Amino acid sequence: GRVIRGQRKGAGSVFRAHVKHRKGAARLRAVDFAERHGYIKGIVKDIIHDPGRGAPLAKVVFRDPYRFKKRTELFIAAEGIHTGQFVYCGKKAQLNIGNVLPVGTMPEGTIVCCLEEKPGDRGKLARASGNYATVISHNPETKKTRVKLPSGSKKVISSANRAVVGVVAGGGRIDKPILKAGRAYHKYKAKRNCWPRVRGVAMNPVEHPFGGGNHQHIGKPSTIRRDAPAGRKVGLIAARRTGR
Amino acid sequence: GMWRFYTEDSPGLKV
RNA sequence: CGACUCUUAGCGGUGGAUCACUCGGCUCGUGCGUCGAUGAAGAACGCAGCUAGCUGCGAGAAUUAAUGUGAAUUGCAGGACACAUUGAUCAUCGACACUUCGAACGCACUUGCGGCCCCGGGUUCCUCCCGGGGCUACGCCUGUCUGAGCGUCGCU
RNA sequence: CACGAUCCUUCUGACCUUUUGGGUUUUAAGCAGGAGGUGUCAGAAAAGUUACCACAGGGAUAACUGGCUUGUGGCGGCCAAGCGUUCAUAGCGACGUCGCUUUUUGAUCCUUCGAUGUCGGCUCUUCCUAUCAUUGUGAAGCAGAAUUCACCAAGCGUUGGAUUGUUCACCCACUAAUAGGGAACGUGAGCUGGGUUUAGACCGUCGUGAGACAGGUUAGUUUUACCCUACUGAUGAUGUGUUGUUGCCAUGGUAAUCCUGCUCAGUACGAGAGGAACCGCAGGUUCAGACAUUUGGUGUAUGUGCUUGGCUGAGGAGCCAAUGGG
RNA sequence: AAGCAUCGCGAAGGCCCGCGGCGGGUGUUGACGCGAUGUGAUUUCUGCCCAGUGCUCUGAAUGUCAAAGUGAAGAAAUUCAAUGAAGCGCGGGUAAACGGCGGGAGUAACUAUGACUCUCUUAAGGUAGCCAAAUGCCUCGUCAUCUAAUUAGUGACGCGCAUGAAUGGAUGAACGAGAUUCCCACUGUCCCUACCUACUAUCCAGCGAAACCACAGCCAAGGGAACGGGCUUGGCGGAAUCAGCGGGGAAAGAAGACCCUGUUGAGCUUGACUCUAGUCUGGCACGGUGAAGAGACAUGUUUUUUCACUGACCCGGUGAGGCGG
RNA sequence: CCUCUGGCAUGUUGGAACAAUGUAGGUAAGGGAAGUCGGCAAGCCGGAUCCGUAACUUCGGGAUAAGGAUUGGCUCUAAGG
RNA sequence: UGGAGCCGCCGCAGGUGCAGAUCUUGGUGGUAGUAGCAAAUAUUCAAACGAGAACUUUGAAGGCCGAAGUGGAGAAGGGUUCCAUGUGAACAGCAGUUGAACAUGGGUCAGUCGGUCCUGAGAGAUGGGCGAGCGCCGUUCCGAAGGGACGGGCGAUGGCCUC
RNA sequence: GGCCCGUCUCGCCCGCCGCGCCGGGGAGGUGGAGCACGAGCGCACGUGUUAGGACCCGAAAGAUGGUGAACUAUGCCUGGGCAGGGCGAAGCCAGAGGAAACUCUGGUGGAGGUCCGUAGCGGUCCUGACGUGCAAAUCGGUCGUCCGACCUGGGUAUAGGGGCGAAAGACUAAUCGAACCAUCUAGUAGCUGGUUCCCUCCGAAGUUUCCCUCAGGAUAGCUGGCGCUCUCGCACACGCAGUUU
RNA sequence: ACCCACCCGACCCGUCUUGAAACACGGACCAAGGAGUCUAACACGUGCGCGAGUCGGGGGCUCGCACGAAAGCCGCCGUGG
RNA sequence: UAAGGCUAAAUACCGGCACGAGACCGAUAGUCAACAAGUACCGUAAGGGAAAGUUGAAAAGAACUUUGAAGAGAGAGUUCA
RNA sequence: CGCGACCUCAGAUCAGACGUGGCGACCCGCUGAAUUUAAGCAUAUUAGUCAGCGGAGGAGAAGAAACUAACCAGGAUUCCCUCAGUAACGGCGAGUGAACAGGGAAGAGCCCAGCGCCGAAUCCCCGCCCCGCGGCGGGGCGCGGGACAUGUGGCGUACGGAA
Ligand SMILES: [Mg+2]
Ligand SMILES: [Mg+2]
Ligand SMILES: [Mg+2]
Ligand SMILES: [Mg+2]
Ligand SMILES: [Mg+2]
Ligand SMILES: [Mg+2]
Ligand SMILES: [Mg+2]
Ligand SMILES: [Mg+2]
Ligand SMILES: [Mg+2]
Ligand SMILES: [Mg+2]
Ligand SMILES: [Mg+2]
Ligand SMILES: [Mg+2]
Ligand SMILES: [Mg+2]
Ligand SMILES: [Mg+2]
Ligand SMILES: [Mg+2]
Ligand SMILES: [Mg+2]
Ligand SMILES: [Mg+2]
Ligand SMILES: [Mg+2]
Ligand SMILES: [Mg+2]
Ligand SMILES: [Mg+2]
Ligand SMILES: [Mg+2]
Ligand SMILES: [Mg+2]
Ligand SMILES: [Mg+2]
Ligand SMILES: [Mg+2]
Ligand SMILES: [Mg+2]
Ligand SMILES: [Mg+2]
Ligand SMILES: [Mg+2]
Ligand SMILES: [Mg+2]
Ligand SMILES: [Mg+2]
Ligand SMILES: [Mg+2]
Ligand SMILES: [Mg+2]
Ligand SMILES: [Mg+2]
Ligand SMILES: [Mg+2]
Ligand SMILES: [Mg+2]
Ligand SMILES: [Mg+2]
Ligand SMILES: [Mg+2]
Ligand SMILES: [Mg+2]
Ligand SMILES: [Mg+2]
Ligand SMILES: [Mg+2]
Ligand SMILES: [Mg+2]
Ligand SMILES: [Mg+2]
Ligand SMILES: [Mg+2]
Ligand SMILES: [Mg+2]
Ligand SMILES: [Mg+2]
Ligand SMILES: [Mg+2]
Ligand SMILES: [Mg+2]
Ligand SMILES: [Mg+2]
Ligand SMILES: [Mg+2]
Ligand SMILES: [Mg+2]
Ligand SMILES: [Mg+2]
Ligand SMILES: [Mg+2]
Ligand SMILES: [Mg+2]
Ligand SMILES: [Mg+2]
Ligand SMILES: [Mg+2]
Ligand SMILES: [Mg+2]
Ligand SMILES: [Mg+2]
Ligand SMILES: [Mg+2]
Ligand SMILES: [Mg+2]
Ligand SMILES: [Mg+2]
Ligand SMILES: [Mg+2]
Ligand SMILES: [Mg+2]
Ligand SMILES: [Mg+2]
Ligand SMILES: [Mg+2]
Ligand SMILES: [Mg+2]
Ligand SMILES: [Mg+2]
Ligand SMILES: [Mg+2]
Ligand SMILES: [Mg+2]
Ligand SMILES: [Mg+2]
Ligand SMILES: [Mg+2]
Ligand SMILES: [Mg+2]
Ligand SMILES: [Mg+2]
Ligand SMILES: [Mg+2]
Ligand SMILES: [Mg+2]
Ligand SMILES: [Mg+2]
Ligand SMILES: [Mg+2]
Ligand SMILES: [Mg+2]
Ligand SMILES: [Mg+2]
Ligand SMILES: [Mg+2]
Ligand SMILES: [Mg+2]
Ligand SMILES: [Mg+2]
Ligand SMILES: [Mg+2]
Ligand SMILES: [Mg+2]
Ligand SMILES: [Mg+2]
Ligand SMILES: [Mg+2]
Ligand SMILES: [Mg+2]
Ligand SMILES: [Mg+2]
Ligand SMILES: [Mg+2]
Ligand SMILES: [Mg+2]
Ligand SMILES: [Mg+2]
Ligand SMILES: [Mg+2]
Repeated sequence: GRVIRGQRKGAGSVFRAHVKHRKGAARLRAVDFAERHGYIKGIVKDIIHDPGRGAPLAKVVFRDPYRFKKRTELFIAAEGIHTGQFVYCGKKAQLNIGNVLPVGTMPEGTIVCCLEEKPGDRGKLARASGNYATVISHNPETKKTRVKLPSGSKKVISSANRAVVGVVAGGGRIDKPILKAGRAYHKYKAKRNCWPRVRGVAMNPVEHPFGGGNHQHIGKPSTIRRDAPAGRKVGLIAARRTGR
Repeated sequence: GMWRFYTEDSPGLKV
């Protein structure tokens, strides 16, 4: 019968992200002669809170090296950053915390965050709240490097691509219980319309494959193909193993 | 015309 | 017989059938076969001595001019006119005119903001200020001017 | 009796026809006979569910009532083998048999599907008798007491509660007795809505599932009378010349009920245990018809005090607070 | 709903929109995230079953498997051959995936039950718990308790028609316009009704509707489409009205929601029949350069394998700001 | 709940009665849920001060638990800047 | 009665005959002078006007709303309902001397109160892309997307070409 | 009996520019909507049967293209709103005890999807009023909540097999298990209902076989109408029967 | 034919139905409207014309059509059916 | 003789302008519309969508008297009525 | 590091033109159902039909054979009669369904590219004069611009054409 919640999310409208009070996209600096060859220094003017983001950001002010002009950036704050700190960045950047250098330079066992997945992308992996990647090992020829992400996957990467040293700030956020529904409500009110979530079993059988029945049961296996048309693809999508 | 009975009243109900 | 009720008739009411009319339709046929940036169709707002509606018209607004016609128009006024005079009234319509939206065109739809040329007050080009006029849509064609390119060459 | 049309397919058959401007050869199409099947067998290619439901209709068809029927249920005879210490028949009654009843349930499908409101309870009237009690009596295996059996008989009665939606059931208690039934399984414009029997939900079982369940659970709108009649009361009506009076009475209706105590009497009767009755007297129950002297209830005589908050400057006199409160 | 627990996804990605786009939402995001499910605070637990249906993992070792391409004979349409992707099959994993979780016999020096033993059988055979519960047919189960009396309530029992573990089991303070049961108090709920007040109803002035209506309107019985206002046979019948009343008009209402028929439908479902967006795979096309080599056939051809390259094509960044020599 | 400022004419009419049924309010002897499916409905309770407070509990609660006492008027006293 | 057209015969032609269709449109009954004009405590006395007063107005008294108002001002919506004078046909479910009715006239004055300007969520042209197509997508993305400014120079005119 | 065309069976002869896998006949069966001295064509009227809106009125549906979020659902932007009490969380102070650890006592403090309770928001029970209403869902009392997943104005977003849904198949302008508006559309109906003047004559059937047939058709039967061919009461009859012999 | 009396007879129509006065449905009353049509195709019957033919269309020739969008005629008279 | 192009005529015509006619309809008919009709009115909007003709030849449309607050009457008069 | 050709591309309120919307009976191009019929239904049918979008004209479209035929042959298109409810299609069911010939209405035929020849022999726009001017045209005259050899004009196009 109906289009199920899930399918409607793609259309946007009501399920678009709430983004008025968000401070900006949380990127690294753009590459340039300075970053590519030496190091550009910039100070941390303030640390901020960004709605719908666990991590804190940092307003970091550089000087544009072509026009007399003080550019500014929004880094994801590595934990241990403070205001009135200097943040150095580039190839000849030193290996301390809050210091974006190319993964290639930094040694094995180096902890990083806001890691560029591709060179020049301005910081894509491991940038949540208490998260970090680890540089495993370099392959000098091929100019490539191996990195262990937060998920536990070990991804290969161009030595060129950069990442900030140290973990992300605002760690352990998920340790505190929420307790109140309201405290959940307020969390997702800063993000998007995704919260008080009705179980498919409760729904009639027009608004969910699991719906209907004189008992709240599923009635078909809750695992499912991922060669599955959007509508059925519900429950445990291509679940390799399902249990505890 | 006059209202008479509600829709779910169905006056002479003999199920 | 008394009142009431019923029936029938007379007259009267209620109601608007029937009949009789018909500046309306419906159908068939004939001829022509024409809209619009030179601003259409449509919409809006206006316009009469007294006029609300319909119709008619556009700030020249129940119409101007012209031509034909030849004494009205008429609900009441008032008037005109010498109806032996371009001359009332109608008709025709070739000249003139035609508010604002609208393809809708300076940009916006508040009826709001503008730019650029010329003119009058205002100055004595002092720019202001006010008023008036004329331009200021997109697309595309032919040409025109100014240009761009480590596009292809030449001469220096 | 042991079997199958069109269309399609397949095979077989002839020096066969056509395969299109002509000719050769493949191919295809024809013609004629078999075979491949339609068992819903004169021959569609086809799974559920709906309580979220809809439409056209149907009393050609169910779920009430009411009809017929009466198997089944209930009630009642005949016969008499037995029981009854003895004795078929006081009271019973086998094996058989004949009936009635429509307060059981079935059969049935006549009536109603442009709808006859679907269980119970409450309330109220009336009718029946197949009589529990009470009146009058016949019987006994009736000494008395208690008693069953039968007759006239439906006048009068036939209750209060615990559980349950219940009908039904059971138990407590009282009683004279706690008999049984009918009236559209009396009675929803009388109520109620606890239950069945929409929609929400829960559980179990069943179903892959949607969903199902005379399986359990909880939540869930009960409309209209002012018409006619009926009944209740209320004015009136024709007659008698008019009016009043005091009256008669046709017809309708109708009412009383049952119990206890005392006495008879510890008497009859009885071995005793136990244990009556008639006439009297004193009272009570249920019902009926009145009434307010008394007791009680009401009370806005807004009667008279008392009191809260406020308001007429205060006193006094009052008012307001949907009847200020008492 | 927090809490718990699963699942997918490292971005040319997961999930999803869109008729289409170098389209879009999540995403101003990056696993302490986004997406998809279940269960439902805490406490305490969460047994066994991978046989079935799902999901998933691997894959020349391999059954089948299409179009193209390759060979074959044929005059050609062609037929035949080999070749062979996903998917099925084959083989593992998975139950906080859908779900599922037994039946006989005999046995203890009174009897009874049966610790014990014997079989037959499954993928195991219901573990911990819990119970005649909102789940128990029989059923008003039995025993206790609560009452003078209890198909009710509570506590036990368990044989459980048909309880049971995130289809969550067992618990549980606080809370609940939630479902029951009893007690205290309180009461017109009742015995059993009464009186009082206001607004109505009532009568008048003024004003003034509607539904409904074949004709109408007293009964008994009869017969009748098997319950009559009318018909038959009886009883009977007296103008015009008022306030009431709910017996009857099988009163009004709405072309029965029930039930059945119709070759009438819709909503939903799936192992119905027929399709389809999407998705997965294979072919041809845009599609190039060089290197190496390798088989297969033949005595050059085809198949190409792997490794580079960059010029198409794609992606990212930037105010295209220092690129390679 | 009563009042001033300000605002109204009792909500589309009046009059006369004071029957039954109603709608909305009250009160009831003795009993006290015997009523009913069921305490439905109404009634009890209620404010403050002072005492006093159980089971159970996630130790927070439960809790206004429950159960008691007092409360006016007047005339003083003491204590707080 | 009515006041202008109409008929017989022979042929032809039809939108040719009504009691029903819960028929269609219009009209009228009985019901019926009936149901009814019962939510939110409340009225009374005098005078005035007037044909006429339960209801208008004035005065007096008694009442209510009781500053979370039945008071005083706005928003949206209405659109002349505002104010005055006059009318008593209709309407205002009795009445009316009254009214938001009807008929005549009147009435809204801003540099400062608001629109107007800004951006918000969003909407939406161009470039580009898609699209059989009306178009759609898209809003910074596959753009040669700035027409402005200062200072200098050179030219031209307009001016006591001085400045 | 005969003839023609198909078809079979059997048989014996003819023909010539081309003698042949040529052509032509015969006899006897058997298929044909055939011939056997023609009856059609045109026009008109009637009845019947169809195809069409098709006697009239009637669905539930289906499709195409548009209008709506002024109600309500949810997101976003910007504004506004929420007496008086109770309980008394962390933090802090003092004092007392403790040898230390720290503990007690009295305060202060004002936490909370905390309690009562107004406005606001809601809508439990009376199964109260009303039920041709004040009202196409209102009124009274009684209730739930009242600093938060709180209430609310304006703006803006999402549109019909679509939206939105703390999930009731709820809501989407009194409409929702698929909105409204117009068209396709006079949709189809084996089923309800209706179907208009007079007289005259005749006058049925509910059975047959077949049918996705059993509320319907087909086919026989039963009816009517039109006729024709003959017959003879015109002293001059053959045939037939719901009999009997 | 208007009214009234009396005796006898006599239930309300329409409709589906085996069966309706029905406790079956539709119907308060009156007016006007209101449902077997037209086209095509077939069939049989009947009337008329011609008859191994028949035919008329379609076209053409004759008029501005008053009556005419008729009527008449055509080696088209028969391409053709 | 394809992969390029132009071309009058007979043919179509429920819109338009301007005419003509009818075995049509005759105000519940005929167009929704004989009339101030796509009007009034309704709906947020798409959209829906009415009713409604007739004095008489001529206004000669009732001067005047009188009752009444008036509406309404009674006489008088106009008209063939 | 200039200046100059061209090529490809920009910008102009540059000079002068055109297109945009409406109407929609008829016409051309797409798009395209489902009621419905089949007594069910899915192919079929309804139907290349309604709705949707686009573009016209007084008509449009079509049109001068890559045609019919198989004859002793006809000879663009369109229209009417006929072919014909035929050949054919089709759960070969329901249903659908043309064409050629024949007779009429009308009647009309042509032009390029190419291949070639001819001093680009051609075109557009400027500017001055004479006429003409309410459908911007003729004639003349300008070392006045441009278009054009990446091809303009005359001859010529299958019926043959050129010399
Ligand atoms: Mg649900
Ligand atoms: Mg589904
Ligand atoms: Mg299951
Ligand atoms: Mg050939
Ligand atoms: Mg259900
Ligand atoms: Mg059921
Ligand atoms: Mg129905
Ligand atoms: Mg029956
Ligand atoms: Mg029965
Ligand atoms: Mg014996
Ligand atoms: Mg009844
Ligand atoms: Mg007896
Ligand atoms: Mg009963
Ligand atoms: Mg009754
Ligand atoms: Mg009732
Ligand atoms: Mg109930
Ligand atoms: Mg239910
Ligand atoms: Mg009354
Ligand atoms: Mg005093
Ligand atoms: Mg799970
Ligand atoms: Mg488990
Ligand atoms: Mg498995
Ligand atoms: Mg166990
Ligand atoms: Mg009890
Ligand atoms: Mg128990
Ligand atoms: Mg289980
Ligand atoms: Mg379970
Ligand atoms: Mg009757
Ligand atoms: Mg009654
Ligand atoms: Mg009824
Ligand atoms: Mg019906
Ligand atoms: Mg059938
Ligand atoms: Mg269906
Ligand atoms: Mg549907
Ligand atoms: Mg299948
Ligand atoms: Mg009052
Ligand atoms: Mg009053
Ligand atoms: Mg009022
Ligand atoms: Mg009492
Ligand atoms: Mg009782
Ligand atoms: Mg009781
Ligand atoms: Mg209560
Ligand atoms: Mg407690
Ligand atoms: Mg006349
Ligand atoms: Mg006619
Ligand atoms: Mg009639
Ligand atoms: Mg009255
Ligand atoms: Mg008050
Ligand atoms: Mg005011
Ligand atoms: Mg106010
Ligand atoms: Mg006023
Ligand atoms: Mg009035
Ligand atoms: Mg026939
Ligand atoms: Mg017909
Ligand atoms: Mg219809
Ligand atoms: Mg369909
Ligand atoms: Mg109620
Ligand atoms: Mg009532
Ligand atoms: Mg009222
Ligand atoms: Mg449901
Ligand atoms: Mg019809
Ligand atoms: Mg049938
Ligand atoms: Mg029938
Ligand atoms: Mg009848
Ligand atoms: Mg009957
Ligand atoms: Mg019927
Ligand atoms: Mg009726
Ligand atoms: Mg008629
Ligand atoms: Mg004939
Ligand atoms: Mg052409
Ligand atoms: Mg009319
Ligand atoms: Mg009329
Ligand atoms: Mg009309
Ligand atoms: Mg008339
Ligand atoms: Mg009329
Ligand atoms: Mg008239
Ligand atoms: Mg008339
Ligand atoms: Mg006359
Ligand atoms: Mg155009
Ligand atoms: Mg069909
Ligand atoms: Mg059918
Ligand atoms: Mg069908
Ligand atoms: Mg077709
Ligand atoms: Mg169309
Ligand atoms: Mg043309
Ligand atoms: Mg050509
Ligand atoms: Mg031809
Ligand atoms: Mg023919
Ligand atoms: Mg076709
Ligand atoms: Mg040339």
